[PDB]
Amino acid sequence: SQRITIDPVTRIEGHLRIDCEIENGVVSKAWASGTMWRGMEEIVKNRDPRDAWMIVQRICGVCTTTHALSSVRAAESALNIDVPVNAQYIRNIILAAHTTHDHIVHFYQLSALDWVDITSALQADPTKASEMLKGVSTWHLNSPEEFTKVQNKIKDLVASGQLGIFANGYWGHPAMKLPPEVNLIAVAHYLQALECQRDANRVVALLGGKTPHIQNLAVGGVANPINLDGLGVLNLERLMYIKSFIDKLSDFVEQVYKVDTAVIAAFYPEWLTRGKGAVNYLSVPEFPTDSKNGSFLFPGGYIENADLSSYRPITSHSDEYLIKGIQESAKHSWYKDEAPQAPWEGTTIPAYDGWSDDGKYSWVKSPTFYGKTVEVGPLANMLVKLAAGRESTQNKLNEIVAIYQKLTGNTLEVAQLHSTLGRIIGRTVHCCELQDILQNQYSALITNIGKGDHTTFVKPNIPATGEFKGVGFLEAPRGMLSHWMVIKDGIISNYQAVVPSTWNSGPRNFNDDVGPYEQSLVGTPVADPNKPLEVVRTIHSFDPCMACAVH
Amino acid sequence: SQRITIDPVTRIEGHLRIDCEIENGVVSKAWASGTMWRGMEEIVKNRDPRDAWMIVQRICGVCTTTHALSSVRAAESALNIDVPVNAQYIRNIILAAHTTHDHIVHFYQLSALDWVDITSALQADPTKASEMLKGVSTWHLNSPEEFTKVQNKIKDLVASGQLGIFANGYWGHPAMKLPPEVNLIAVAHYLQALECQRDANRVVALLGGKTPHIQNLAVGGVANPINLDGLGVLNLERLMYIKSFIDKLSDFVEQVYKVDTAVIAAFYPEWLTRGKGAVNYLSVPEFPTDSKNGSFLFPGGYIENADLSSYRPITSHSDEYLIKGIQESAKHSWYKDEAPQAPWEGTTIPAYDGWSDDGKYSWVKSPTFYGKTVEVGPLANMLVKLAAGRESTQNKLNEIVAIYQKLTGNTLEVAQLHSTLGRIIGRTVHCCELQDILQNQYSALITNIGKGDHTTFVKPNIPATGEFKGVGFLEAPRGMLSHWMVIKDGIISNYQAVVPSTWNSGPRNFNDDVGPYEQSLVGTPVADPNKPLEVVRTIHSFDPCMACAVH
Amino acid sequence: QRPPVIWIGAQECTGCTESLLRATHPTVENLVLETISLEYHEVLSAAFGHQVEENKHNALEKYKGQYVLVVDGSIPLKDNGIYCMVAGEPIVDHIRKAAEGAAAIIAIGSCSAWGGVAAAGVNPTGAVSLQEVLPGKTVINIPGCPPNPHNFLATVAHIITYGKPPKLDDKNRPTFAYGRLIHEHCERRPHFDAGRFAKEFGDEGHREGWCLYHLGCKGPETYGNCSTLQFCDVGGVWPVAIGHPCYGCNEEGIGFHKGIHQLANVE
Amino acid sequence: QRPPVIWIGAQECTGCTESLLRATHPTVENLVLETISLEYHEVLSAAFGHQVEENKHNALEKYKGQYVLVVDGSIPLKDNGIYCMVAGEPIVDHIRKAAEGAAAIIAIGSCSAWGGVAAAGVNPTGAVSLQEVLPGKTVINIPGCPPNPHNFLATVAHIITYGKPPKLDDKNRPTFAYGRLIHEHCERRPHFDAGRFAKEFGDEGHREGWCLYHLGCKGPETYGNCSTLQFCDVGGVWPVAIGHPCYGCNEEGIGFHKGIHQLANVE
Ligand code: SF4
Ligand code: SF4
Ligand code: SF4
Ligand code: SF4
Ligand code: FCO
Ligand code: FCO
Ligand code: F3S
Ligand code: F3S
Ligand SMILES: [Mg+2]
Ligand SMILES: [Mg+2]
Ligand code: NI
Ligand code: NI
Repeated sequence: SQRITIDPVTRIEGHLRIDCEIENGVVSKAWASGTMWRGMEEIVKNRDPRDAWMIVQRICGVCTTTHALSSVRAAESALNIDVPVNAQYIRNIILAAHTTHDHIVHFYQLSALDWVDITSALQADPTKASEMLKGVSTWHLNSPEEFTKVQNKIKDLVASGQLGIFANGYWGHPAMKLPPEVNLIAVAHYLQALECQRDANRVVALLGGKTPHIQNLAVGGVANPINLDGLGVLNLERLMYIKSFIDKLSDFVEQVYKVDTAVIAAFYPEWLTRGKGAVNYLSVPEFPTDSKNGSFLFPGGYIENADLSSYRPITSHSDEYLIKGIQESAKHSWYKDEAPQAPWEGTTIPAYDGWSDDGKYSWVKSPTFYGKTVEVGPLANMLVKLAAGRESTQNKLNEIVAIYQKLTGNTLEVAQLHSTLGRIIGRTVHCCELQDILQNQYSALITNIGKGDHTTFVKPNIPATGEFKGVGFLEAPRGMLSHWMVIKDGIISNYQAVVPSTWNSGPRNFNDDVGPYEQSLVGTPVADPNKPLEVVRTIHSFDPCMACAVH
Repeated sequence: SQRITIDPVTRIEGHLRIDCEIENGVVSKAWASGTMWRGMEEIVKNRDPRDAWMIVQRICGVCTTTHALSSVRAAESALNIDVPVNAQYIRNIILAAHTTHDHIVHFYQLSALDWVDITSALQADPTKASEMLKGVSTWHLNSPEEFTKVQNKIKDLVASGQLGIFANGYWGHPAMKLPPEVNLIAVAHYLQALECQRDANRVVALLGGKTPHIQNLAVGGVANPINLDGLGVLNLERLMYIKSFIDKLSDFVEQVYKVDTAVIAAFYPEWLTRGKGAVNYLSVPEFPTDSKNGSFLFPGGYIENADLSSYRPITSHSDEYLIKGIQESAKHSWYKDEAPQAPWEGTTIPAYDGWSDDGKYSWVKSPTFYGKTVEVGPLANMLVKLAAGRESTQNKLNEIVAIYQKLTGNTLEVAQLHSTLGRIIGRTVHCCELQDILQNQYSALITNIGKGDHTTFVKPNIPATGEFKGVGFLEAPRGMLSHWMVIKDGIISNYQAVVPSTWNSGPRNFNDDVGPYEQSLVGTPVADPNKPLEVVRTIHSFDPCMACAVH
Repeated sequence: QRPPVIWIGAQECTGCTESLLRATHPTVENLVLETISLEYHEVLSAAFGHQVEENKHNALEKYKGQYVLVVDGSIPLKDNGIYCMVAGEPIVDHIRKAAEGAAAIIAIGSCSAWGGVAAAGVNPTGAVSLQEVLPGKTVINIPGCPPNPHNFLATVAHIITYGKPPKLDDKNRPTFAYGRLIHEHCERRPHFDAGRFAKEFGDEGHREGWCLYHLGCKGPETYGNCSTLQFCDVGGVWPVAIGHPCYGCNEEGIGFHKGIHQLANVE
Repeated sequence: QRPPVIWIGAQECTGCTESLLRATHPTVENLVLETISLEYHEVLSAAFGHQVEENKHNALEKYKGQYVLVVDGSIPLKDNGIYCMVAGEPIVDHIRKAAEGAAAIIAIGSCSAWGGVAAAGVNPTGAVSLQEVLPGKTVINIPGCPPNPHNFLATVAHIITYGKPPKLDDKNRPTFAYGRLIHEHCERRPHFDAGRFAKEFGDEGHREGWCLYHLGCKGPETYGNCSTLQFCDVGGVWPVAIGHPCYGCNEEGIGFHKGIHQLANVE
């Protein structure tokens, strides 16, 4: 029996502490704690509704774009503004390209080093490594020569004695199961992923004005001026440049990231039977394509007790059933008001009193949906799409399963997706489907401009009296995001963000029910309590973002 | 005998006609003809000496940069101006990076389809093609997967029925000797070459202000403002960016271009025994690194009757022996004045009278060196470096020979370099050695700026009376270039360019001696006189540039 | 099927073709494999001589009314066309023949757009523009020496995607690229306004990125997109940003006529 | 051996680290493998928890007097520093400890340079700048939200290659990046000078690329290189060029203080 603390958890965004009780070599109880707060909700209060997005985008630079888009959607909701369709195409391209960068970096830069042993890659035979991928991937950069070059980089770094950020990693740990060759393949793909993500961000930059932190939004649409014949504006040449980057993303996503995902499952199949965080899942529909903030390319919904057959679809960001269900509690958080609060009536009054196992232990609030704990993010979003019968999602999951089948002789059932690996799989499936979103929306934009529609912005009016409440939903890389704005006498009187990592990372709730991170850890085997790699494996699967969770 | 005409010769710069008499399937006599003239020498006359470089740069856009640099050197010569060493480093980087792009494009885009049969590539086994390169190259993009993708690109093009620039090629010609697999490898490399040359021109652009046609020179130095701490000028961030592209060139040059050159020689060894154009060779030293227009990184010289042991070194661009030896004749060219002319006294008086086998047949003049015909360009520059005992050149040639010997069991001797393949080899050696020039000169620049030297420009004075003469030499991608300027009463009173393809492509001279192109073709076997691929193979080895030859 | 293009070079230096090798959207490989079918281009053609001339004749027939004709270089009229002869005929005859069946006709570069450097000075060959030799035809002019290749490629793409040319100015130049004076969209305008001028290359003001008007900048009299689209897609690269004045290469009567250091007229 | 770097994040959003992932000269992979030894960075480190704090302590000792310390985010002083706690201790303490042995100290981003968004409004956590936490130390400020990553990387490179920081202004900002007002090197200055203003996004002037002053552009009161160096190295990409006014994110008292559409003071 013993108590461990993992502080800092690295290879996430932000500041997280994880505590675990270990009994008989298995985690029996866990605590998740966000250890930094800024008070972004209070910072944005009393300002013009139009200014909020530029401020609140700074909730997070990893999931840049997301809080900007949710904020303008929230003001647009309060104000009853229908966004021009060209502005929707542009917003959608940005969100899809951003999310591509985000998921690739998560799988490689943030998560791979939980599963991959770089020291072991030094023992690999590069020709055997390449030979292992024959008939498994068509990627053009899996040669023995590529792998030898990558192995020599690792050799040179080790030889210099300055391992820096690769130092004191979990090399030789008994939970490291990859052969030398597979470790080497992973490091080569880690480096290749950096090129792909850079291309995805060039898409974002050409529409956003830069990234991180785009600067092309407005309450009412976008700031991009569409004019095929204009000098210095969004013309056909600039659109062609955007397209040139969109086209560079697919091969890596399909032939490396998608395949790696199947492969890690094949080597670590025990991780399909652990890390279940919840039995309820929520996602919102995403990528609106009509003139009235609807006709989403991706579907949303709510799954209760893992029952896909009886899930509830969500087709509208104005769905009152979704809106009325959401509350947050601060019973076990460092805020004063503890009873569950609907976010339009939310407060964020700090009340730090130090850590207590049974009291307050986190700056993360505890969200519920009609009083239940819910997992959000790519596992939720994939399960909802499967529940909806979305053929694209089924088909993409089936490709990953076919690779897994070929390597293992076993198949993967939906029951096995409620797991650490299933979570990873939903993320990869989302990244793959996002490449068709990009092609679709680029084409829709070109076609619409050709019909003579260059409209991008409708100037809002904000009544100087009255109180108006708006909510902006967005399916972010880490799950359902919502910004809740109350306007009174022309200014923001309340602003509450309920962020996807709030749902997953939040501490025990008003009824002391356990959040997804904390639940997911129960039952984790921990071979060495001083080096709890297995705990970090499961926590990384949720893609924590603590600037997001706490704000 | 049979008479044939090849007009236009394609896959060159500019407008070239080649005629041949063929006796029993062997070329017995040939004629080279530049068929387009602009009169660039006259266009630039009667202007301020400072303006010449911007105008005469437009002699050619393939060898962009070269005429600009020679022109400023010529005005500097006339005025007795010593160029600041920072200006030399910058000119040097531009010329070396440009020439990298130029040579890569010549081997792949211009020349490879003489030797490579795309139809045959359709029959290749991509896996076998990849296996042929094990232990022959370490290039990372020689996988069967890369090769299959390329093969499918060819397949898709053929199946469209729109072959375009690949239509009516010499597919199945009896002089095509490569196996299917090697044809497929060459196509893959042709496409990869395009990425590498684009990176080379990014170097050129960041110093030149664009390319084609740089815009950063001046009589007196360069227009780049060196200030590590300045916004909007050549600061450390900009230098770092330059370096990032310099670093991207070497692997393709060494692992692809250098290797393909050896391999082509291995499959076509009879091409080591034909295409000798001359017995005399000339090159000028290049890449000055002192404050007095000297201390060149590459050596120059004159080889007479192929005797490397008795060659004459040229170490200065003010060498009187070099200067006084150069003349041009128009006896068989469409100009009025026919006796050999020193270029400071040159005329260019058009006198077109149509084609005559024994009379005038070209817009190219006939240059001589002390009355002899001379080949210039990479064969000349390699042979001079070998005569000088330059170890870098010796070693690089030995690397090519080692690959050739691995494939064939045979070595190459210097005698075999006086040939069509020797000329191609010389070009490749040059491209490889140029990568070290780039590293050397980037490091020299960073070091010099670090010592507190930010100087880049010496403002000239130009006497308003008097007549004075200058000559600017440059070792261009195609060979020794010289621009000859006479200034009288402050304006250009004569201007004569003697360009490398003028030496090589010029017609029979005042003594009816045959120039390099015409000489090189005697003995060429022609299997099909309707499709004289063998003639074009030899002509392309000289990298003709007719805008250059004629101006 | 891909839209066909026939490219004929007249008194060209090849810089306008070379511009395509710097392009990124599309790259030249994607241009020729995906975007268009380049039916004739002597710089890149596998075929030569009689074979490439047969290609041209076959394409001119097969694609009559459908191809874009592109010309670089000037057309020399002096002495009955003999200053540019291809396959034994004046280039002006090749161009007029090909123009007969063209769907659209583009003069890429200053030489074909207005005569350019080849028509400067005494004009040794009587070089003229493409529009001059095709009086009955609307020639789209894409000037510059050479233009940014996307000035061309996005013009072609507009024809392909939307079925007509881009909007043109009164010199038949695409407004997205030539619609504004360089000086009316130049980042050194604040310096001009303040009287902050480089006087010599390498002086203190030059080394601070000040305006290049007193070095002879022709931005005040040259239409183009050099300060915004710039060159080579690496960011920050155009002549003025590198430290050298605009020479006016886009603009008839400016580039190749005025000296580098001659002052521009300001409107 | 590569020069050591210790990066500590305080009240950061991670956007300042994420800028590195857009960098090209060097790329983040070349940064960490070739240019520096990144001895501590929580976002990329293999080690976590106890193991990573070991790495940090070892590195602070081993490289005493040699490492560059980099901080992103503001440092919250309210209530004894408990608004940012790492390994059970206030981040202000981690930062002051690491500062003791640093060869050079860099505040990357507006939050660490001057407090930024985290210190704005009522400043719920008493967030302050890195320089405020380290009164006896020279802190190099690289502001922006986030800066172009090369504003940072070329500062580090100057330290490495030439052995001293770049030249700095009176706010300790490198002059190569922050030496000039955006409006004193903005390509839309001609439009400003002529009274050619966008009045609402999507209007006719906006669609011609006119000046954004009347939309609230803060270029007249913001020092930076956003109009020249721009972002992402693709060419032509900064907020104004895309169609939106500068918000003043570089500049204390402007960004996160003034409304988007509030007008700037013009000098
Ligand atoms: S416009 Fe310039 S680059 Fe194009 S052909 Fe004429 S001289 Fe050459
Ligand atoms: S004169 Fe030239 S550098 Fe100066 S503002 Fe005008 S275009 Fe720009
Ligand atoms: S400066 Fe901006 S991008 Fe950097 S930590 Fe602060 S909010 Fe994030
Ligand atoms: S107000 Fe803004 S857009 Fe207008 S010139 Fe100044 S910095 Fe440029
Ligand atoms: N993705 C993301 Fe960030 C979190 N959690 C948001 O929203
Ligand atoms: N290289 C080149 Fe052009 C030729 N010939 C010049 O000089
Ligand atoms: S010389 Fe030409 S390339 Fe642009 S900067 Fe001036 S129009
Ligand atoms: S908002 Fe910031 S990124 Fe530059 S354009 Fe303005 S200083
Ligand atoms: Mg909240
Ligand atoms: Mg001449
Ligand atoms: Ni986030
Ligand atoms: Ni040339």
